[PDB]
Amino acid sequence: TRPTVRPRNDVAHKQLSAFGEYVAEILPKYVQQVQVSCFNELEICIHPDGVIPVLTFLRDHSNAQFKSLADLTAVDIPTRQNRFEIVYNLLSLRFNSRIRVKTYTDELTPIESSVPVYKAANWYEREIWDMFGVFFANHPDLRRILTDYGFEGHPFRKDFPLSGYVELRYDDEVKRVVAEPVELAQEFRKFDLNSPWEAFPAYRQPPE
Amino acid sequence: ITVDEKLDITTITGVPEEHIKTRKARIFVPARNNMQSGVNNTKKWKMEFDTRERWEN
Amino acid sequence: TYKYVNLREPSMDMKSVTDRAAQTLLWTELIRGLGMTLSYLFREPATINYPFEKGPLSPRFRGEHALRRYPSGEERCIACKLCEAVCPAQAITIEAEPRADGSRRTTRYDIDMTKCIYCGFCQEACPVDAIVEGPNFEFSTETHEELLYNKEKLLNNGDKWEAEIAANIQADYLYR
Amino acid sequence: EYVVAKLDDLINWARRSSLWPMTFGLACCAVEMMHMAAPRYDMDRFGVVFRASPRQSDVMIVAGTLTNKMAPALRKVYDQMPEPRYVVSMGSCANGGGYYHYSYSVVRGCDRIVPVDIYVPGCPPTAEALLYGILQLQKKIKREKRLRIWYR
Amino acid sequence: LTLEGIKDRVLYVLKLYDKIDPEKLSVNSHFMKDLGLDSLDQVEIIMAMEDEFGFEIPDIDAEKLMCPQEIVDYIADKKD
Amino acid sequence: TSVKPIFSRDMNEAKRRVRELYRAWYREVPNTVHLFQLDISVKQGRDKVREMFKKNAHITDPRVVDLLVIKGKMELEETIKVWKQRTHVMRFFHETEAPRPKDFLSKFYVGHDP
Amino acid sequence: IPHGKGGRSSVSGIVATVFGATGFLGRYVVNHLGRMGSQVIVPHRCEPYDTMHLRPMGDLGQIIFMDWNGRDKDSIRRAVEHSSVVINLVGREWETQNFDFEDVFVKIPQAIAQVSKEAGVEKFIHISHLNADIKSSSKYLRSKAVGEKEVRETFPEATIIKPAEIFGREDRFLNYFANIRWFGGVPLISLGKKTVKQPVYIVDVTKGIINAIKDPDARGKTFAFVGPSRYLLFDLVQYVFAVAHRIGRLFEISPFEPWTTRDKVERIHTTDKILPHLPGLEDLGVEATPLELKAIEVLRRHRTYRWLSSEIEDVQPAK
Ligand SMILES: NC(=O)c1ccc[n+]([C@@H]2O[C@H](COP(=O)([O-])OP(=O)(O)OC[C@H]3O[C@@H](n4cnc5c(N)ncnc54)[C@H](OP(=O)(O)O)[C@@H]3O)[C@@H](O)[C@H]2O)c1
Ligand code: SF4
Ligand code: SF4
Ligand code: SF4
Repeated sequence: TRPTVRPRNDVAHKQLSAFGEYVAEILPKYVQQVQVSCFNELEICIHPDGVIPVLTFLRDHSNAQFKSLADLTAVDIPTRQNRFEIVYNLLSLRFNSRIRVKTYTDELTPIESSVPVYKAANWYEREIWDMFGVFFANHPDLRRILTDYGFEGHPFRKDFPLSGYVELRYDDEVKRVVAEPVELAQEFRKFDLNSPWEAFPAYRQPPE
Repeated sequence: ITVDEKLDITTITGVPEEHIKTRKARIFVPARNNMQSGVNNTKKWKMEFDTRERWEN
Repeated sequence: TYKYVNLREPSMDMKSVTDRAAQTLLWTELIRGLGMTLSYLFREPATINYPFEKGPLSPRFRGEHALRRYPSGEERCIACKLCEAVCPAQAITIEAEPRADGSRRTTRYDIDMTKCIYCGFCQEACPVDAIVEGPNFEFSTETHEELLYNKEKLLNNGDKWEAEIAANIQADYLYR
Repeated sequence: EYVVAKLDDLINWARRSSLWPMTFGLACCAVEMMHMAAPRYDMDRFGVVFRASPRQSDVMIVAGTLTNKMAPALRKVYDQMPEPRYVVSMGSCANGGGYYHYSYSVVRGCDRIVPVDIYVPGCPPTAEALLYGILQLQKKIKREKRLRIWYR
Repeated sequence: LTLEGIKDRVLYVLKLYDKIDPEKLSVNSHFMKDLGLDSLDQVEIIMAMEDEFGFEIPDIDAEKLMCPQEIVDYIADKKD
Repeated sequence: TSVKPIFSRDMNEAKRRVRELYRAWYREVPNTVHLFQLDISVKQGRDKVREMFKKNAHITDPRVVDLLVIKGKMELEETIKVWKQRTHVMRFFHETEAPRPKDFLSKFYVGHDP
Repeated sequence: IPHGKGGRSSVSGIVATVFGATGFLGRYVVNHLGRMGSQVIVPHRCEPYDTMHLRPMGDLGQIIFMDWNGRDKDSIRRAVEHSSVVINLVGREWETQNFDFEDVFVKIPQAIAQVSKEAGVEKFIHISHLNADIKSSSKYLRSKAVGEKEVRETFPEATIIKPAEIFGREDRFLNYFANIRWFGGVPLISLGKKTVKQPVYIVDVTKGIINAIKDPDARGKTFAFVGPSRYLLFDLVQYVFAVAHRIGRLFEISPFEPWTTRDKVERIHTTDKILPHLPGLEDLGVEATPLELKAIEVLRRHRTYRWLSSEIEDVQPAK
């Protein structure tokens, strides 16, 4: 197995079992699930209530530093019945580790800004309001970044047909650059790649 | 805490345009392309809409 | 490990501080380089005198397209619909339909030359080894009605030089 | 009678022999424009001096990708240029948009916004098929301003 | 500062809009158990009596007016 | 449904709100109409504002009526300032676009199966 | 056969041809065929580069250019052979130092009323003017009403059109005024009597054609183009100074393209409102457009900001 297969390492997988055992111990009002990614990373499934609270515990302590906020992001899943998702991602400079914090939501239910905890979620929260539509309350500012001034669709979610709904073109009949509905010169062919037989037995979905 | 229970059937409005009421979506289990016997392309209930005209350019 | 830069202290003694007061007030620095390191113009210029001289390349270069044919010609392409299906940009467009004898070939083959992103993914998927990125940067015509190519633009553009192409692959094909 | 058609061996040789191109950096293609004004292939001093202000130019150049929010800007700039103006797009993204051609926030093609003249085709055109694309535009003035006054 | 100040200004305005009230300039008009319009429309009337004559109505006031009585009166005790 | 509302509570403070920013629009249409150096009849600018606010009329719910606002509260930032150049505005009033039939027999001679 | 929706990159089954279609009017029609889909073959006379400002008009592979002279009976026969409808806007103002101008409303509109009739065009069209009357006036205004007589002989189906004095954006009609910074405004001829004509706004005329372009059932039956209300005053020349607050040319400059101390001064005051019985507009409608509102746009001068314009006109009388 050795030559071409990535050699594993156990030690990293013993501790991040422990150190994550007990952050389901000392904040049970919030944390509803925790696990260990086979590559030695953690995922803490947290109710939407604690967001400002939990980080603040992760913000300072002598057993968990997690000062460096690296990557806020999102994922949007239909047939999850609460659409979107957040994923915070935080590096603790002293202890050399990554621990990610997953919090679900919907469009209508607001989520509360993390901005006083870290000042680097200032932009990453302005963006998401543009793309997916999640609305972060009590945010020192909320505006439009990455997108034009016209997009009323909030694209990256799964209902926006790739080409947006209005192509643009300039005409000299007056003196503006105006917007006419999208008319392509090629279909954007849809290929179909998904092959049968279920090559993965381990992930086998429940028998049903 | 402001829990404020109520019941209003969830709906959302304004983001798409006229394609709200014009169309009819469909929810169906894919049928297994029959040229091969692999049974794993089943098992997820997708949805896909009506088809409107494609013309020639 | 580490290093520490810009951590130093002035010496503070009258053997030194003249050396820093013979500098501010007499400009003993600042004429050191740009009184000199500028001139230093006496080196031979480096210019490729363009309309005539030209610069280096390598046998793996990418550029204008072609379709070869064997000895007495078969239009080497068999229309197996691959160089179409790995194409990131989706430039390629292919329509086969059985030729009279019954050997299959193409009808429409169109590489758009605006969309093509110059991968080197369509040189490397063709099993019968037809379609090949040429090494000539001949390009730049004045109308976008043009760069779209048909089949029977390509073949010529790939029979205009096959003395260029057929002698590169036989340098390069031993590596991959 | 014949003096006019001999006069256009002056004015139609003046406008082709000094060009003051604007450039638009936007995307990858800008760097393979720079190397046209770096000393290898030396753009200037072959008759075309490089960038000036918007007002003083002749041939604007579009590199890069044109999103929605950049269209209202271009259209405006193309106007202010003086008369003898042209538009030479380059790169696979001013021709119908590289890829991104199916995206939501990219205008498709930049011919749609302005009356473009000469084209060039590929992520970065190789800093060569640029100049080859101009020695098209210095040969695309064979036109005569005779035979508008002097026929009709 | 006269009750001929605030009854003159008010009563012509309500006529001046092109919409519903046809000389109901009687000072009582009670708005939609009375004459009737859309709630948003009643919220239009409030503004033009402020740019005119000077005023605000910042507050829940405009919700209770319901009649050129109260508006005159709420103006009456306001200015003088 | 149990989730915290955004600003409003039920329908009143909400429908005090939509009444409100109306005026910020209604009081400022025209200062722009001289500012962009765009020429239109200033009353058009007061028809569209009132053409839009009457549009979404059937809304049954808070947190929707607050959602739309958060959009509407924004625009007054850009427009009352200049972050648009004439051509993000005028796109509201569609000058160039040829009319749609919307009737029956005018369709049947042009276009398949809408 | 029409497909899909009329946005762009569509079909809608009509070809066309538009002769002329460089100067003010023709540019502004084709722009309405570079939208609903077409095949608009626009030829042009001498101008290689003056036709470019047009090209982002049809999508791709729609409009297509040719070259022609027009006194050669072939140049009109090589294009039109494939066509459906063909309109004609051709002709201009002042007599050329080359074209003697006499039959360029007679021979030219017939020279293209050559094989077009033969070759099987249909719904052929031509232009007239509201004021052209075969009685004696006006040296330019004449020869135009000859086409209504002389040319109508050929192609019994025309639906030849009769509009008024039009005001566009770049147009030269209402723009001869306000260019009149000069020893002073002197009306024509120093009289405030018969101004003004029916000033319809250029959109409605160019929306008339494409409304008759497949109408159906208007062929042979000519129409004339209503103005707005109603006739107008002298104030129109004051109105200019009310708001204004007081192709292929050359390299340097031309020799003569003047104000023409000739028909030009008397062509503008010829007025002659004419027969109502022509259908002529709402039937081909639905369009009519005013003046007071649409005359700020085309007029922008050295204030460029202030307007504050309250002043209007009755009709005025004879109304
Ligand atoms: N309906 C109205 O309100 C109105 C008002 C005034 C005049 N007209 C007449 O109706 C039409 C409107 O013309 P316009 O507004 O566009 O002004 P225009 O300046 O006359 O435009 C005509 C264009 O066609 C060209 N041209 C002139 N004679 C030509 C010929 N025999 N063959 C081909 N091209 C010729 C002209 O110069 P080039 O040859 O270089 O192209 C010009 O480019 C004209 O016929 C005009 O005389 C109509
Ligand atoms: S070259 Fe290879 S890929 Fe391109 S068509 Fe012929 S076979 Fe299919
Ligand atoms: S060249 Fe690059 S882009 Fe053009 S087809 Fe082959 S791979 Fe796709
Ligand atoms: S490829 Fe597309 S992106 Fe890369 S440079 Fe050429 S144009 Fe800019």
